[PDB]
Amino acid sequence: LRVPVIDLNRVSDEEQLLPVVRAILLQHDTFLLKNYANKAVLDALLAGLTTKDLPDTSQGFDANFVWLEQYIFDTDPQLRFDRKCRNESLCSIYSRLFKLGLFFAQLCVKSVVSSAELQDCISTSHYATKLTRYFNERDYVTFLPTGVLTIFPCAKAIRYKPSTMATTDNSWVSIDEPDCLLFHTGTLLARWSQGMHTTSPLQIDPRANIVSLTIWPPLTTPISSKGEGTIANHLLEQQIKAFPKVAQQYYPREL
Amino acid sequence: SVLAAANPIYGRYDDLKSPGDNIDFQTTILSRFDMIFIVKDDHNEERDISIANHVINIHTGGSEISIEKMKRYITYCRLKCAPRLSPQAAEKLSSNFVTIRKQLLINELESTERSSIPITIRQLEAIIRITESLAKLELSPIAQERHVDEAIRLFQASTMDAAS
Amino acid sequence: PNVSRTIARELKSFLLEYTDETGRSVYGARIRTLGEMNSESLEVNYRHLAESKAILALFLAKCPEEMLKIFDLVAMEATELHYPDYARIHSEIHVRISDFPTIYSLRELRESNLSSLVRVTGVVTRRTGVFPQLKQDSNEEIRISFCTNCKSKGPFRVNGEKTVYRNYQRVTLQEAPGTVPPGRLPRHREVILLADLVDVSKPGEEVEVTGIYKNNYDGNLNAKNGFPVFATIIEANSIKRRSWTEEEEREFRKISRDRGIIDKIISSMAPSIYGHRDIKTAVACSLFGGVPKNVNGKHSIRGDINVLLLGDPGTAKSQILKYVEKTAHRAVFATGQGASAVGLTASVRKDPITKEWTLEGGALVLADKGVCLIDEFDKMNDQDRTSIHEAMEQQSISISKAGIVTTLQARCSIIAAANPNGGRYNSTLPLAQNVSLTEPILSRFDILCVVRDLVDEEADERLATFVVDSHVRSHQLNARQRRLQRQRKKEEEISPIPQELLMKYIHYARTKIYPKLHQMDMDKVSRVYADLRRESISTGSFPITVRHLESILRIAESFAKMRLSEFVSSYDLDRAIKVVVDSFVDAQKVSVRRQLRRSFAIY
Ligand SMILES: Nc1ncnc2c1ncn2[C@@H]1O[C@H](COP(=O)(O)OP(=O)(O)OP(O)(O)=S)[C@@H](O)[C@H]1O
Repeated sequence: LRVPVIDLNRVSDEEQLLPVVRAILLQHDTFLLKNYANKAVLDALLAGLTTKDLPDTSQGFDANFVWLEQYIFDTDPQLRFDRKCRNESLCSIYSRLFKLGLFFAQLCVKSVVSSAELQDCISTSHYATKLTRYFNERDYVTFLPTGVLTIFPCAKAIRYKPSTMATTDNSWVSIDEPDCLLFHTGTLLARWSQGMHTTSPLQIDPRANIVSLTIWPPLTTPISSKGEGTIANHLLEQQIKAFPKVAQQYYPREL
Repeated sequence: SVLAAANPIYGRYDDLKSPGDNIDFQTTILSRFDMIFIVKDDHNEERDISIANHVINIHTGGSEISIEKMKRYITYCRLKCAPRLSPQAAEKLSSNFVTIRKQLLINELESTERSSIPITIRQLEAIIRITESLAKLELSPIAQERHVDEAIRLFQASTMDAAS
Repeated sequence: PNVSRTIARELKSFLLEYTDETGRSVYGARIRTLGEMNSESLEVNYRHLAESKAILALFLAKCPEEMLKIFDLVAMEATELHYPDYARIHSEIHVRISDFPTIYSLRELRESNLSSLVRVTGVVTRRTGVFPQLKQDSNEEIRISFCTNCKSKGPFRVNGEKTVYRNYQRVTLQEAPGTVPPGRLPRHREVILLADLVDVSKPGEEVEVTGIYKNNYDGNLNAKNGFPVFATIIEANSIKRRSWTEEEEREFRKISRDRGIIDKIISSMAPSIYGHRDIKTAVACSLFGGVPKNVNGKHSIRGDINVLLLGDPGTAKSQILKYVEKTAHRAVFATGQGASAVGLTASVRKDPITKEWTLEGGALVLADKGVCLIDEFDKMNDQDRTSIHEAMEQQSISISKAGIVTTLQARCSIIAAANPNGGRYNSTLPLAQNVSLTEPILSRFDILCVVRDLVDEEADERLATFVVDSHVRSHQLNARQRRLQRQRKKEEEISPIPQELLMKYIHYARTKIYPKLHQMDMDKVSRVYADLRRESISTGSFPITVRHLESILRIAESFAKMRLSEFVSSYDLDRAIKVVVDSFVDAQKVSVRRQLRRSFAIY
């Protein structure tokens, strides 16, 4: 039940919780935020409901069942990336939680080898975010935060697989968070922070509509010598086309 | 005093038969017993419609002279006290019982469906002693009329309801 | 294994410095969880250790208890070098292991297995309280050579105190009922509970123990001097209170997604019965069970049906419940002849031989999370009747008795085969008057299977043809192929689903699906309930209470499980209302014919 939580009106200055968030992710690595300014427009996430008319082709909402409308939001200004969904309150929450996520990165990613390249997602604004909506047996595979950092609202949003991570007991770790925003670091920042991170399986929840503001580093992002030739973008794009059914267009079928 | 309560049998069978009948009915056990009651909490009509929402309730969901201070006033009345009842309200209770018996001796010509007009003679002294306690609430060595008359009205409502 | 100092070193290479999948030491987490929780008990994830060093895992066969005793002391010094405070906090720490592939059932244990590690299933039949066990007679009390002043014949008396006491709870574990083949008494094995595991288990509940299998003696000699009572005792080391193939559930869904399942199941619910679809329907309904729902607000209401079968001689009711005993998962068949109320519910006794308090799970307790099948009600004493009424209302068995206090939970449903007073159904006379069972226990049940035998020139001819064909069909590797497949051809002569499919089906259902409702019809079904209430006040006396309503949804959810919907459907709720209303109809007097129209507004 114990998850580190902080007051943000005391740290709205961005000068109070710079190194302790790193010192606490060193062991816990799954953070919980509370009471930001977005406590009302956050509630209004029932705008983008019934589009269901645009084919996927690796952009926009995958209509995969009436059950799932997964807005794989291909970032807006990138080369061969241009997508905008209605997402009215969803995009307002995007801007808010995006400023908050830059806040969180610039207070945590600052602790590591280089604190410019990942947040280099402010140069080109390379956020291909994850607007999943399970709107009206087994469901999506245990979901690691595909990117490297993501803050996102949540109701249950947590499980745990048989594996060696935080809470290594390998039993499903499911908790309830009434009015709490879950932050989770993703895959490659562990490698960037030299192995201090974890993962958390996801499933369908009372908040079956996961808005996920993946910081989603830029396209040509040169990963360390192990990933100088394997950038994070194409790796996690193959990942994006791995877990769901990939049949709309040919290249993901081939992948 | 005593406290006797449990989940009544047949659900709300207490509504059909006497206010008693939480346990066996035999009139012999009831003999030494003095007063029977029913409690009203804020769920009565949940038996017609709200029961639906009720199971949905399962699915989708001091400001007073302190406790020790009441115990303190009580120990200080166990110490010394003489707040006895008042003769005028006493005769008022005697009236609002005997004149009831006289109106009903007159209405015997109507042949009331009340089974057998009982001697309300231990319940009457019960009311007398409760007005005595409501006077103890006010220290008056001859009972003030406020508490005594309130208790009189409420216990005649109770006794009348029982008779009904 | 004397030089095992180096071996303890090599196994303590895995002690802290093992991690996997981005660090996060398996025990680096455990050590701090102990430093913060103080539970004096280490977990050992056997999956990962099995990957670590095969020799260490295999060392659980030759001297497994010696192995573990060497291991846990160094685990203690490990968490102490990590937390120099921890050694003083507790007195001593013993480890626990995660899981084994060895699933030796209680019916299978051999001398080769003893003193080794074993993981067994079963049910806690009954348990005891804490023992201050004894454990120059250190713990002999049968071996006294010349330590007596009058040692020739004048007896010297030793005390039974000042001696070391181990937390010691002897729990009887028996084979799971139903799985026990008919005739054989289920085995008993005394498992031992200790410091951390004491009182962690109750009776009536499934358990899985992982302890070693010692051949240890008990000082309760009771037979001869130099001869303690030797019991093959399981020493517990981890307790778990708690699969099938993918395409199995896939084709399973492929079937269950049809439209005929809700009636194919019925027509396959009973292997050799003619007619009685209505009673087979109620059987299936109370077999599948419904989603229970605890209510801290007013009172926990169980979602478990309770069918009373008011039978009549000739009608195959006992055969139905015998089928149920076979098919269901937790059947406890018990007849009203050997009732002995102490037996049905749980009870607590003192054993005369050992002078020890035990409390033994009753039939209701032994059946928890299942079906308790009783018959010949009217042939049992009224006190059994009272105890069972109590149990049904609270769906559990509290107990506060001499030296003990707890509350066993007895969710398990009840099927009951009855027999009307004297002979058969007299007439259309009311069901209550027709049976010597009390109105409270009658209302405790929800469904009342009213069966009746009636002479007919034709229906009995067809039924007879059926029964005769039944007695006809009753009676190497390729012979076994030709035999299994011919048994399956007979399984298809009763055309719907074969049996094994259906028992896997009921297991799947009672495991995974937990359907619910929508707001839409619940107030219109309360409307239909009010209409029933007016048709019942037109009937004079009637038990139409909240139970009679809640039964409807409790049946509809079972129907949803049948359909695997996770949410009620229209047709299923109509089936439920039909079953309940006409089950009521049968109970009533001549009015029944009028009733056929009176409360007909539903249909
Ligand atoms: N449809 C049927 N098909 C085949 N046999 C049937 C059928 N209906 C009844 N039977 C017969 O019923 C027998 C079992 O009936 P039971 O349920 O045991 O009656 P019963 O309840 O034992 O009678 P009691 O309890 O003494 S009043 C079977 O052995 C069959 O011979």
